[PDB]
Amino acid sequence: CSWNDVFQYETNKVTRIQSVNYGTIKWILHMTVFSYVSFALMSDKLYQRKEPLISSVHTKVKGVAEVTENVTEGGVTKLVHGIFDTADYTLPLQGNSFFVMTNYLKSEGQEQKLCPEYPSRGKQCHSDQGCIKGWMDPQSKGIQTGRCIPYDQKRKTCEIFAWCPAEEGKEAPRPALLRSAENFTVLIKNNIDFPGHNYTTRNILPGMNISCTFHKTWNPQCPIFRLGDIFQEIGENFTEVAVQGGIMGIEIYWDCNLDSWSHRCQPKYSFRRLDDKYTNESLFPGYNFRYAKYYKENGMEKRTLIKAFGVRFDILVFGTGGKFDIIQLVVYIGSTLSYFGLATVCIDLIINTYASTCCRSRVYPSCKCCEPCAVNEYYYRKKCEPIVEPKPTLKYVSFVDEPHIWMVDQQLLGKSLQDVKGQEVPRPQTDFLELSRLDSPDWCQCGNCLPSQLPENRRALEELCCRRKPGQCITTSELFSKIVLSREALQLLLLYQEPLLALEGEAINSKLRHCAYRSYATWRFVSQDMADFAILPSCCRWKIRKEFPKTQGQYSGFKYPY
Amino acid sequence: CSWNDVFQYETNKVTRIQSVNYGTIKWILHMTVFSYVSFALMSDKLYQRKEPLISSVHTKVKGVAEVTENVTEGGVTKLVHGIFDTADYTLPLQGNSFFVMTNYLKSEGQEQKLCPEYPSRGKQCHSDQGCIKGWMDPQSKGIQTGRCIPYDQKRKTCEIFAWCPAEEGKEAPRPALLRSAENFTVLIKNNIDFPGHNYTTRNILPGMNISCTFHKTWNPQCPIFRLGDIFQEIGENFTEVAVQGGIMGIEIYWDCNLDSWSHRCQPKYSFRRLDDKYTNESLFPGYNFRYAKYYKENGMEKRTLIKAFGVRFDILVFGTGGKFDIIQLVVYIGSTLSYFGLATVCIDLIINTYASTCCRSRVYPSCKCCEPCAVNEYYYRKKCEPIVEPKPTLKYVSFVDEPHIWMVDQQLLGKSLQDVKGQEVPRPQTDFLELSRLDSPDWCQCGNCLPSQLPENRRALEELCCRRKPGQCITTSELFSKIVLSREALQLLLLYQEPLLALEGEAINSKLRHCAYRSYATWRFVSQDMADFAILPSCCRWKIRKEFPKTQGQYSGFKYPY
Amino acid sequence: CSWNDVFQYETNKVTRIQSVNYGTIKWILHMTVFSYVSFALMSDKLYQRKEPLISSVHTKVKGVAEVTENVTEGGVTKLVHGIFDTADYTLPLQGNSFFVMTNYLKSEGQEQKLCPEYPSRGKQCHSDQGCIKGWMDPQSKGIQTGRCIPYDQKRKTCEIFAWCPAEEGKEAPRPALLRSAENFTVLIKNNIDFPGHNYTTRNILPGMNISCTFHKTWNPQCPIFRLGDIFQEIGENFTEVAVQGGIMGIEIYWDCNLDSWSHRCQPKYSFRRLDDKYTNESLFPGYNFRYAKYYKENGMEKRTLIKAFGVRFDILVFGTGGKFDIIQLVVYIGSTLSYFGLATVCIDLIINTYASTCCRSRVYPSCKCCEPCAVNEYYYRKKCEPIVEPKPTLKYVSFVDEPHIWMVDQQLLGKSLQDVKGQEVPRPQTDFLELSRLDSPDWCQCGNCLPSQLPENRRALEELCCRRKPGQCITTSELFSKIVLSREALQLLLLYQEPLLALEGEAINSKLRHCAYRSYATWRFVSQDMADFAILPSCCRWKIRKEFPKTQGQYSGFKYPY
Ligand SMILES: Nc1ncnc2c1ncn2[C@@H]1O[C@H](COP(=O)(O)OP(=O)(O)OP(=O)(O)O)[C@@H](O)[C@H]1O
Ligand SMILES: Nc1ncnc2c1ncn2[C@@H]1O[C@H](COP(=O)(O)OP(=O)(O)OP(=O)(O)O)[C@@H](O)[C@H]1O
Ligand SMILES: Nc1ncnc2c1ncn2[C@@H]1O[C@H](COP(=O)(O)OP(=O)(O)OP(=O)(O)O)[C@@H](O)[C@H]1O
Ligand SMILES: *[C@@H]1O[C@H](CO)[C@@H](O[C@@H]2O[C@H](CO)[C@@H](O)[C@H](O)[C@H]2NC(C)=O)[C@H](O)[C@H]1NC(C)=O
Ligand SMILES: *[C@@H]1O[C@H](CO)[C@@H](O[C@@H]2O[C@H](CO)[C@@H](O)[C@H](O)[C@H]2NC(C)=O)[C@H](O)[C@H]1NC(C)=O
Ligand SMILES: *[C@@H]1O[C@H](CO)[C@@H](O[C@@H]2O[C@H](CO)[C@@H](O)[C@H](O)[C@H]2NC(C)=O)[C@H](O)[C@H]1NC(C)=O
Ligand SMILES: Nc1nc2c(ncn2[C@@H]2O[C@H](COP(=O)(O)OP(=O)(O)O)[C@@H](O)[C@H]2O)c(=O)[nH]1
Ligand SMILES: Nc1nc2c(ncn2[C@@H]2O[C@H](COP(=O)(O)OP(=O)(O)O)[C@@H](O)[C@H]2O)c(=O)[nH]1
Ligand SMILES: Nc1nc2c(ncn2[C@@H]2O[C@H](COP(=O)(O)OP(=O)(O)O)[C@@H](O)[C@H]2O)c(=O)[nH]1
Ligand SMILES: *C(=O)CCCCCCCCCCCCCCC
Ligand SMILES: *C(=O)CCCCCCCCCCCCCCC
Ligand SMILES: *C(=O)CCCCCCCCCCCCCCC
Ligand SMILES: *[C@@H]1O[C@H](CO)[C@@H](O)[C@H](O)[C@H]1NC(C)=O
Ligand SMILES: *[C@@H]1O[C@H](CO)[C@@H](O)[C@H](O)[C@H]1NC(C)=O
Ligand SMILES: *[C@@H]1O[C@H](CO)[C@@H](O)[C@H](O)[C@H]1NC(C)=O
Ligand SMILES: [Zn+2]
Ligand SMILES: [Zn+2]
Ligand SMILES: [Zn+2]
Ligand SMILES: [Zn+2]
Ligand SMILES: [Zn+2]
Ligand SMILES: [Zn+2]
Repeated sequence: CSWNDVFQYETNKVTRIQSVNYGTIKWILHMTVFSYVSFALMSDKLYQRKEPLISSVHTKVKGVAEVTENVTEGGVTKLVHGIFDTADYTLPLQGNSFFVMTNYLKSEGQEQKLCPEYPSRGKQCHSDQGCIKGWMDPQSKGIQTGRCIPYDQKRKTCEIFAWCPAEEGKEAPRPALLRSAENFTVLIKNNIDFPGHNYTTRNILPGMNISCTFHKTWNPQCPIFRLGDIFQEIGENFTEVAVQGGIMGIEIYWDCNLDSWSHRCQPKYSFRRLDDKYTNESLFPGYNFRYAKYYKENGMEKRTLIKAFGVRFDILVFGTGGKFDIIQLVVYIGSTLSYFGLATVCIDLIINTYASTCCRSRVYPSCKCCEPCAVNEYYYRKKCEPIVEPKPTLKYVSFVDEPHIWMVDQQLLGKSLQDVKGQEVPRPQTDFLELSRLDSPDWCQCGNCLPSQLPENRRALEELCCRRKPGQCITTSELFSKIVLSREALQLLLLYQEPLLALEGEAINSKLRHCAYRSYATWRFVSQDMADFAILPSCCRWKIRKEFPKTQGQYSGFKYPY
Repeated sequence: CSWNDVFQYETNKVTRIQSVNYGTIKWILHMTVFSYVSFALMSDKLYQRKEPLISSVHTKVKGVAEVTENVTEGGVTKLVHGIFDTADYTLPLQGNSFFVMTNYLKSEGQEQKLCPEYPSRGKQCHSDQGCIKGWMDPQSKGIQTGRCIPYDQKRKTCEIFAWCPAEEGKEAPRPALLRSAENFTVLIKNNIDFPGHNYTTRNILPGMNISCTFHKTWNPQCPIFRLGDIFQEIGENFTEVAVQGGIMGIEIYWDCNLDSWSHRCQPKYSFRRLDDKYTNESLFPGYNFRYAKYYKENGMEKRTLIKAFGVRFDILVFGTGGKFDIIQLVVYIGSTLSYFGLATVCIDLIINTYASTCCRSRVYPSCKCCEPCAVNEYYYRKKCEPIVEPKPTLKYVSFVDEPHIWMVDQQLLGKSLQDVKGQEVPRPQTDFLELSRLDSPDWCQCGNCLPSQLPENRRALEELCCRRKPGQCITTSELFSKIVLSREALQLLLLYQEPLLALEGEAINSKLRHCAYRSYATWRFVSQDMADFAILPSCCRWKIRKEFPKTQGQYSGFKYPY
Repeated sequence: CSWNDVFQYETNKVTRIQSVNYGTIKWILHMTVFSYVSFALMSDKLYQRKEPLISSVHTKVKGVAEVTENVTEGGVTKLVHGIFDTADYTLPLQGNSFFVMTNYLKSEGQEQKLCPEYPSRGKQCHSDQGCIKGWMDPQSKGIQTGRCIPYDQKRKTCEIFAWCPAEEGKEAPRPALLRSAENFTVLIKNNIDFPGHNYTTRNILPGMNISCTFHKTWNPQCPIFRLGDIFQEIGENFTEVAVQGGIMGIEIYWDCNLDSWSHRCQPKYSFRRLDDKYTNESLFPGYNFRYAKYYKENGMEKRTLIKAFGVRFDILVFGTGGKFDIIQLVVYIGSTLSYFGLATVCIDLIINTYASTCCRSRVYPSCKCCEPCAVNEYYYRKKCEPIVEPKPTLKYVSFVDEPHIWMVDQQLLGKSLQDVKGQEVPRPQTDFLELSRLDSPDWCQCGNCLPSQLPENRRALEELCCRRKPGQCITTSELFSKIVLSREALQLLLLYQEPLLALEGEAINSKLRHCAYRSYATWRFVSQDMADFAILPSCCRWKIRKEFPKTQGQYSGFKYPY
């Protein structure tokens, strides 16, 4: 590795075509790609740096309801009138989610003692020996005891040490008690912060009347909601959900750009139902949970249990805030360049397809409209230089009677040449700038061939004739003796390379002979690549040998050039 | 398709330039790109596979406070001394967030009954008929009834069935009761898990003194905090926030690499305020909520209601853990390759710009410093081979008096040729390796042109002259008769392709005549691509025709080659 | 900017190689890349648009337990038998997480008053002057007062205004009270929604027996779990965790494709422990908290405090739903194209490596197996066209005695030429299609050189000789006088370009002389690029000058061509 090898810059080589069709196609594709990427950049705001948000939600529910119920306690039933305020139908969860009671089922006066279990469907027992001591299972309000007692006249149930009077499995009461909760109100206060952009805002703005209510079109940016409207917008019925509660969800979409020329950051409110739309025959249809209020009277602990059915609103906050940024632009321009190669790849594909040489056969005479596209063939000739790898089996042969050249890339295995065939190939056209300057063996149709002198193993390659059919030989013409066998022209060609060589040298003869071989190939096999592997016939070879003979040893043959 | 077509590998063709400037530019750009990508890989740790974390947080607040307040109950007021412990100013939320009370406002002795409403601002009523029965609205503590009663001497308000004595709307008491909460302490225990890397850890380490407090510099990794310092770090005031509570937020950043040579995983604590910086005249400035304690005495249900103002800390855990991975390296090396094309594209752009041929006119003589950059023009000649598509309208004309060639890609519409002009173009230089080998019509300035014999529609194309101005003809020279009209040289050129054709053939004459046309084009239009579409003048054409005449039919004209 | 310069389409230029090895390598690499991308597309389902989920969880725990404990109140101890039901060991959290009590430690009969503090380890005090009034610290149940009192006979402690009888710091009681909670049951109801795909579903399906239990293999899709099995699957022990509680975690993985031909969406349940694996000597091992139950009797407020140790389950729901989408396919096909260049880059690298020209020296004779790979050199000759930039220092020299050409890109600084050396370079081969056509100064070894006439500063460049060693001159041959000094051939070469120039012109001589210089270069420096910068010796120069002399002024020298 030398210093001169470090400064070498390597550059691709191209060809330029002046055509209206390809130019129009190229510019159309470039313009539409530019339009697409610009539209995407302007729509999606890819020039902006986007960042997620940090949210904080606070909720306040308001409303009152009345209830009238035949309540039981100590075996005494009586109609009681009660009121439910905010502190009674809500629990202090203090988060994004909040709860609202719509129906309840309570049992009061409970105290820890022995009592019979309420006989449910299939829990009857009229045998004191059937029960088992200290056995617990789900759907059981207590621990079982070996004894037995009657729950009522003509009723027999197992004893249990638990809270008594034990709660009895009841379905939810329909119509609900707190169906009036369809008229309650909510207030949702959301503060959102983009830290990276250093922006903070809130859904509430100055001047809003607090006696407002959210409507989809009338008053959209009023954070106060009505619990009936949330179900009305979707199509659900609150009076049916109240009996067996169900989960609801609110979504607050924040999408805005923190640019001075376009600064609108407002929340969009949406609603969704997360629970399954349950019906009769469903398995687990309702949302419910139990909770107790403890107390004591006359030195004895007691509780009041409440199974509460009610909705649950799961607030969901998601968004992204964008602001102008310069590096994202550069990142996008870096990506567009790969897309910009469509015209190049498409037009190259069109050329390579239309230069197949099969279209001239059938599709062109059939259609009769795509004729001038044959022009593309010319482009291929000015774009693709086809070659072939050199190998010892590579040979070329030309016959004067035929117009084309025959390549041979196969071993002989003793067979005589010109009896084996190979893929045809056409000869190239001569550079006209220089052209303007001006008895016998069985395998010879020429009559003038000679047998080979090489060994019996390698001589079959030398078996050849100038003409494949009989009638004429190449060496009988005059151009042959003018070009090849002219000693003066060959001496001139040798002087053109080495002008100071001596013409009286003894070993000069062979030198001339070598040139004569090339002087044949260039006549027939024009290309130097095709001429290095060309093989002369026997007649021309032995003519040249008799004009330029060797005496010391036997003649050699086709030596591999490398 | 063919088998020989499947093994064909297609390779791009390039040119190699030995220049110090381009080499230095190339290597500079390569080195700086390498430096940038290596710096990015080392800084961002892109060689690592990253994974998010799974967190579990637990909190414990500790501290005590005293309160002295004139409490009311049953119309009896008296000064009472009370204590607030951990179980009193907190609620069992059991999550990431937790709550602390800083101010309260309570009403005790409530019972469900009829009572008057407390007259708020604008809720006075001195008319029994004005009220409506069975009406509910927000900001109302109960259901209204048609009756009316006096709340006090000289006071008249509406009756309601609700909890009595009904709570009266008051502002938050200032100074706050639990301002002492600025000295309470917190303990935060966070456990994090990276499942994919299988790494579990915790913020607490062995040996930390439990009698520590968080400081930004003194003792950073002490998870115990002080509620006053959290506000003091930001610049807030706890005494002003205690009156109307506000939300606070703690952030715990985990960023660490699970590599054996670099293993430091420690949390970073940060603070932020999620609520708005509220002040006077704001609408909804305070965090608060209501909760109730139920009980009963002498067989009657009662409750104690508490409107609580306090802060709410929202703990936020975000992080990512990285560990060494081999495939990410490969993915990054795969991406660098597209970036590495900067030198190529930039230098090619420089060449294409400096080879515009306009710089030689104005900018070079003006600046007088970018002269040697004209060298780049040569590179263009060795890089871009320009061509033109063949079409029937395509024609080339050359006049001996002018030095350049005239292209014509436009229809004639009956106009005589050489009266219409087209874009100039220079002739290519001859391959010197071969060059070293050695009355009249109105539209002719040459005096030797002849009229055309083609039809009247298509003959105007043949109208031409050798010279555009008068004075001389081409056929008067000697090189003309040496090259074209020499029967021997043309016969030799025919033998060079088909050495066995007979010179006695009657149809050979026309053959020779065809060659003569090419022998003119190659003399003037050197390139074969240009020579195939060249057009001879009339004088030379008819000279060639008289030397090689036809008798059977009329002569044809310029046939399209393909 | 011309119009014709807008329709110019630029196309890369290539060379096509016919080789079995490179074709096989190309197709192998293409097929394996195709296989890889297809396998990735089928495995990762990249043909689908994926979307995250929106989840809603609801829990219900069931089970009962009994406790027998020597409970204390008012200095009276007695054995008490209690029961714990669903409302007694759970708290209404109503979220993803839920809590279960496994151990408790309670203190009842508390009332706000003055009492002594329980003497802990190191909190003794036998001196009334040591205490301080109005001092609060953590680990203290109340505010300290200056007075002192005895907690018991032979015990002295500080007085405090707080809840009395004050709770005493105790360790967790082992064995736990609610170890029976290993046999409780849970029910988890999860509803998921994919909005974009518009698909709602639930883990529960019709027909499941509600008397089921989750098993990893037997009954996987039974959402009922047993709290002992959750620990048993991992390897933990519930009885050891129940004393000092710890956090557990459930994970629900939804991975499914919403395609009609493949529609299976079922949850996978997994378990994990989020808390640390704690043992003896650890610092903060347990999850616990405190909560109180308030009441009043005989007109006096009271509370019962409970320190609860228990587990906390943190349900975690993550997943992604996929459905078929057409644009993602196009996006993937767009990405594969960059990958497809492997064969091209690899084979070009192989060619550029094997064409280094160093392999022929050492590695080939050593290995003796990679000989035919030398063939690749030929490809390089058909691919890379090496050139050199023109500059005023660039010169070329050739000596007939040597076979190669010497490049010189260095300033002389007054030194005589042919005494300075430069990098060698071989001469290119002649186009054989045209080749078939047919006293003295100190620094001259030729004997025929002349001194220079240029100024003393610039004449050293002209100092040169044809032969580097003595014995022969070039101008003594016959080819020299046949090519260069032949007035007729030069006149013909001039007529070949400008056929109408007059041979009687006085200024024609110099013209011929100029041509003679070129007629030397093409003889020795075959390329036109190398010939434009070639420099003649003195002997040939002055021979040409004597055959074509100038009389008016002194002869100039080598002028820069551009
Ligand atoms: N769901 C709600 N529906 C209607 N009005 C509400 C609602 N929630 C709060 N408000 C009213 O809007 C205003 C803002 O409530 P905010 O909590 O900020 O003040 P407040 O004095 O603490 O409320 P409160 O009436 O409970 O004392 C109050 O006048 C309040 O009466
Ligand atoms: N905010 C806090 N400030 C100061 N010390 C604390 C705080 N929280 C907990 N601790 C102390 O740090 C240690 C760890 O608390 P941990 O809950 O693990 O044990 P503990 O004995 O159950 O707590 P305790 O009985 O005091 O309620 C305890 O000694 C505890 O007193
Ligand atoms: N952990 C659980 N273990 C066993 N069974 C349960 C469990 N949770 C609920 N169930 C049973 O499965 C069914 C579904 O419970 P669901 O809440 O939907 O109805 P429910 O009548 O309100 O339940 P219950 O009144 O017994 O509390 C019920 O029969 C219920 O008894
Ligand atoms: C919405 O569903 C509720 C059920 O909760 C419907 O309530 C019934 O309405 C019909 C009127 O068609 C009355 O005849 C019934 O008396 C109502 N049920 C009860 C229990 O009172 C309600 O009708 C539905 N919405 C509308 C607009 O009808
Ligand atoms: C922080 O804000 C509080 C208000 O809550 C300030 O409290 C007052 O401090 C001034 C001293 O400048 C006293 O004169 C007032 O008596 C304080 N207010 C009350 C109600 O007592 C406090 O001053 C502020 N911080 C500092 C350092 O002054
Ligand atoms: C799981 O851990 C528990 C500890 O909570 C072990 O309980 C002990 O089990 C051994 C049996 O090897 C008994 O001798 C002890 O009496 C048990 N401890 C108590 C307090 O009763 C339990 O053994 C462990 N699991 C197994 C399978 O042994
Ligand atoms: N293309 C081609 N080259 C040949 C042929 N015959 C000989 N050559 C070359 O000519 C040389 C051998 O010629 P030859 O008559 O045997 O003389 P020798 O070397 O003294 O035996 C070698 O350099 C061969 O490469 C032929 O038939 N075709
Ligand atoms: N480039 C060029 N080719 C010509 C011109 N004239 C004739 N040719 C070719 O010469 C042939 C016609 O020659 P022509 O004298 O008409 O003989 P004809 O074919 O017997 O009528 C055709 O192959 C033409 O393509 C010309 O003016 N310029
Ligand atoms: N490559 C090369 N070109 C030369 C050389 N000498 C002269 N030229 C060219 O020939 C012209 C000068 O020839 P010269 O004998 O000085 O005649 P002058 O122009 O009347 O002075 C210029 O155009 C030179 O570029 C030489 O030695 N080598
Ligand atoms: C001549 O030899 C016949 C041409 C053979 C080349 C065939 C090229 C086929 C190209 C098809 C590509 C279509 C575009 C598909 C994009 C997804
Ligand atoms: C000769 O014909 C004049 C040259 C015309 C080509 C002009 C090319 C302009 C290229 C500008 C590119 C600047 C870099 C922009 C990167 C974002
Ligand atoms: C001839 O002058 C010698 C050839 C010099 C070229 C050396 C090219 C080395 C290429 C190494 C690339 C290996 C693959 C690495 C992939 C990560
Ligand atoms: C605000 O709107 C409400 C409801 O629409 C109505 O009372 C009135 O238009 C406004 N009230 C006040 C107080 O501004
Ligand atoms: C630990 O630090 C604390 C507070 O700084 C101090 O009491 C002492 O330096 C250490 N205490 C113990 C018990 O190690
Ligand atoms: C369902 O399964 C349970 C438990 O395996 C068992 O009682 C029985 O196989 C089925 N019971 C019912 C009621 O379908
Ligand atoms: Zn023969
Ligand atoms: Zn023959
Ligand atoms: Zn004329
Ligand atoms: Zn003329
Ligand atoms: Zn000399
Ligand atoms: Zn000499």
